[PDB]
Formats: sequence, C-alpha cells, structure tokens
Amino acid sequence: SYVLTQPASASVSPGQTARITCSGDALPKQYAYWYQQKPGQAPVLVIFKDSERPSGVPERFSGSSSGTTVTLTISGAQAEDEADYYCQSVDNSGFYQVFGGGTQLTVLRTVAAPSVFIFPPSDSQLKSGTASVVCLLNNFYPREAKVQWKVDNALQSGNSQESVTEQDSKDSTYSLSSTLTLSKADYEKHKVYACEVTHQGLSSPVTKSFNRGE
Amino acid sequence: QVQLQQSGPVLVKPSQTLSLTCAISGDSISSDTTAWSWIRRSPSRGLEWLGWTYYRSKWFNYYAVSVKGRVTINPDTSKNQFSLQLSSVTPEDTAVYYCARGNGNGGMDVWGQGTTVTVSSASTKGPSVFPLAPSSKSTSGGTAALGCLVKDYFPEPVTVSWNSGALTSGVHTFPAVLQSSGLYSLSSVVTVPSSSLGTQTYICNVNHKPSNTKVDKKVEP
Amino acid sequence: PNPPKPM
Repeated sequence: SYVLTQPASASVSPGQTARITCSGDALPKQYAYWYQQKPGQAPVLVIFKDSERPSGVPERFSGSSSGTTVTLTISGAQAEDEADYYCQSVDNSGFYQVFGGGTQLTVLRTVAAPSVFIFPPSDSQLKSGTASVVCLLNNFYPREAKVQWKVDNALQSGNSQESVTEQDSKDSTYSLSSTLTLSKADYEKHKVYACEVTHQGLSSPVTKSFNRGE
Repeated sequence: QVQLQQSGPVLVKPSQTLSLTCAISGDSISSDTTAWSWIRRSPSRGLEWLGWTYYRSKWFNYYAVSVKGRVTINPDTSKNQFSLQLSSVTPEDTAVYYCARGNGNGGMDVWGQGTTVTVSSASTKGPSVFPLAPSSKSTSGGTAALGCLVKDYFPEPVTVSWNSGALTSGVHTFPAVLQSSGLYSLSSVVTVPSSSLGTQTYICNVNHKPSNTKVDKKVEP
Repeated sequence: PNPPKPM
C-alpha cells in the first residue's frame, strides 16, 4: 500500500547541523508535517507546511520540501534534541494519512560520570519472602555502563535487572537502576552487598557497599 | 481552550474488544478542523496511523488499510467526544494510544495524555511500595538520594509523584521491568540536599489506576 | 466526497 520511507538513525555532535530526510511517492503533492517523540509523553509538532515553524519551537529547527524528498535540518543542535523523529503526510486524494518508521537523533555529547548510590532492602520487603537491593547511577551520557553485583566477594549472574531513564531534559543525561532480587534466606546469609560501576567517565571502577545490620 | 482528555489505562483480554474515549474542550468536534484522529505507539512498530472523522456536513470516517476491518471511530455530539472501538484484539495490539486534533490544512497540534492498553488474560494486581531510604552516616559529597520501589503489579501503568507533585525536579522515575513472576517492578528516585534530611518530608504518591490503588509512602532514614 | 484542502 501507500508508504513513507525514512531512515532509522541519525547522529551528529552539538552545535552542528543535522539533516533528516523522508522520501515519499505522493510528496510531489499533499504538503507534509514533522513530529518529535521524546519517550514518555505525547509527540510534538516541530514543522508544518513543509517549512512553516509552529510557535514554541527553537529557530534551529527548519525544513525544506525539495519535491519528492522532504527534510528536517536542525542547526546548532543542542543536546536536548536527542529524540526520535517522524515524518507524516497523506496519500493522493488525501484520504489516508501515513507515517514513517522514524529516525533516532543521537547528538553525541559530553561524557558525565554516574553518581553511584546503594539502597538496602526494607524490612517491609523482608516480611514478604523476598529482597531487592538497588544500585543507582545518576547523570551519565554514554548509556554503556557495568554494575557487577557482589555479595560475598562473589559476582553473580542472571539475578538482576536494569532500567535506564531517557530524557529528564534538565541535563538530558541517562540514569540507571540495577536491582538484585534474592530470597530472604539468601539475604540473611552472607553479609557484604556491593556494586562496582565502570563508566567511560571514571578513572577506576567505583564501588558502593553496605553491610546487613548496620 | 483546546484541551484533549483521554480515558484511563485498560486491561483487555486477548479475544475481546477495546473501547477508548477522547473528550475535547475548547472547540466543537463538528467544526471543520476535520482531524479528530487516533494513533498508537508500539515498542518496535513505531507511530502507526489508525483513523479519522471529519465534520457534521457528512460524518466521514476513513481508517488505515492495516486495521480497517476492526476499527471504528464514533463521534458523540451530545458529549463532545470521539471514541475508538477495536475488535478482535491481539496481544500485538498492546501499545500506548493517543488522540489528536488538526487545525485543518496545517497541523496535528493538539495531543492527548495517552492511554496504555495491555492485551493480556492476566488478572489485575496492585503494587507493594517499599522505601529506598537514604544513607545517613554516609550521605555526603554528591548530595543525598532517596526513592520508592513499586513491585508486583499488573498491568504495567503506574504513576508516581513526589510530595503531591511539589518536587518535580531531580526526579528519575525509571521504566518498569517485568520480572520472572510475570509482574512489574518500577523505581522512582530523587536527589536532594543532604542538609534537608529531617527538616523536609519526602513522600512518594503512587497510583495504579488499573487496580484503583493510590498510596502515599514517606521515605526517611 | 473530498478531503481537506490539497497542495
């Protein structure tokens, strides 16, 4: 059927122009629209009528038409722009509107080191027959990071899960939570609980630890 | 002014029908804005179009070819709403559903809050909230950090605020992870001055609307 | 039976 074809990814450095493209076979006609998706909330209109900037959008955002291939050029890219971008238009006879797959702007910027924190289990969880130990990393750009849970100076595998926060937009840094799930018995065994963190921004792996019962 | 309000989170069993509502404010559904559109976001499918409805002159409804034979958009001119009704739902229909308006010749400006729909046969469960308390003989340096742990809930949608929403700065509410239990776990965290650890109270307000659960938990050393 | 205004 009808289709709007768009790349999957796009990368640039800050203060540098980015150029996203979206090709369509009905774009010769039917005008065109752009939207942005920062995960967690509704889309945002960035350009309409192929070059008409709505209000509230930074002047760095602009787009040309160029017939069958429309584009979104973002000059002096700021890091808050890292997002997933989408191109929309409508078919000939304009009776069915369509979307693109979506590009992912990367805006490779800075390197921030995480602020590592350790949270021991609440006794409320211990009245239930389980335990969860939390290692938190705060405000680092390269999403790549290690956590290396330790209990009796004994690394473990397949016992934890991780989740990253995407765009707080204050600094637009990533944050991570590693949770070690364990039995109350296995928790009241052993004594030391620690996480060692490795990141591009750290000279050496930082370790945060706690002793049960302190 | 022009405000769109969507319905709450939904848990629909895999063979049943989904019903969603988008209520409008500040303008008439019957005007010649002529978008009154529905859309959805899937983890790897992306933004996919669903359907349209135009104006009073003759209420046209045109849907996407992908989902045409199951969808139906119905205006309610009495209530100033437009509804989505999707038939023979599939576990692949689990996504986040949005509704939008278009000014006509030039936009999809206004959007809705979003609706998280879960296509599953599982029964609803309410979460258990636990403190992620601050260190006290250790907090220093890179300031203090504290949080809340929401565990063992289904479906996925839970919303967490701090101090009835007074904090909204430094908050990192993390994406939820489904556990080996088949249930969800989420963690909300805030970084605060180490000095305000006794002079200011910090409480996380969790709401699992699917379970009709609303809890407030204070985090203290 | 026509759509909103064309380009």
